[PDB]
Amino acid sequence: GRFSRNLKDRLESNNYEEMELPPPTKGVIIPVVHTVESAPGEAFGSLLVIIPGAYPELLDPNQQVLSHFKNDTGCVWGIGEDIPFEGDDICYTALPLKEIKKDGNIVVEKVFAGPAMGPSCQLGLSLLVNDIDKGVPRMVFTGEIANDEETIVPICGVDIKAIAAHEHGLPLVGCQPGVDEVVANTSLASHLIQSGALPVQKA
Ligand SMILES: [Mg+2]
Repeated sequence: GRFSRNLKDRLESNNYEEMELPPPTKGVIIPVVHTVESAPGEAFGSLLVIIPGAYPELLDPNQQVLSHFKNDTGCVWGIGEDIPFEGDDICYTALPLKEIKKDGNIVVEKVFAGPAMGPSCQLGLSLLVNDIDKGVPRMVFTGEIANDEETIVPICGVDIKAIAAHEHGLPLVGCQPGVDEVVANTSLASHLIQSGALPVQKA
C-alpha cells in the first residue's frame, strides 16, 4: 500500500487497554504494516516489541496464535507463521508497542487485527535469540534472513516502516535503500547493537 494518516487514525482509535509495563529482560523492536479490506491501497506502520515470556493474555484474542522456531526450539505469540531458524528455547510475546518511556518502561496496547504475517520479522528475531542478552536495542529491525542465517534479504513496505520507526524517534535498520542504517548481515547488525547506535565520527 501507501501511507494513510486517515487509515492510521481510524484503526488506532480502535486500540484499547494500553498498559505501562516494566522493562523486559531483553527484547527487540520490529515494524508491521496494517491494512484493511475496505481501504485498498492504504497502509500505515506501527511497532512491535518482542519480549521473553508467554503472555497471550496481553494480546487481542485475534493475535493469540502461537508460532514456533525451527525444530521445537522456542515459540512466539502474536506471530502467524513459523520461524525458519532455531530460537533459544524460550517462548516470546510480540506486543504492539505504543510507547517506550524514558525510564525504560514500555507502553503496549491491544490491537484489533490478525497476527504478524510474513518474513520481515526475521532479522529482529534472529538477533533476539542469538545476539541480544540484555535490554532492548533502541532501533527498529526489518529484513528476511537467508538460508545461511547471516545474509539479510530485502523486504516490502520499507517506506511505511521507516515512517513508523521515525514516529518513535528511532532509526530503521535493514539491508536496503529506504533504511536509515545499513547492515548486510547479522554480524554487522550485532556490532550495531553493542554500539547502541551507528558509531559516530564527530571528528
Ligand atoms: Mg538449546
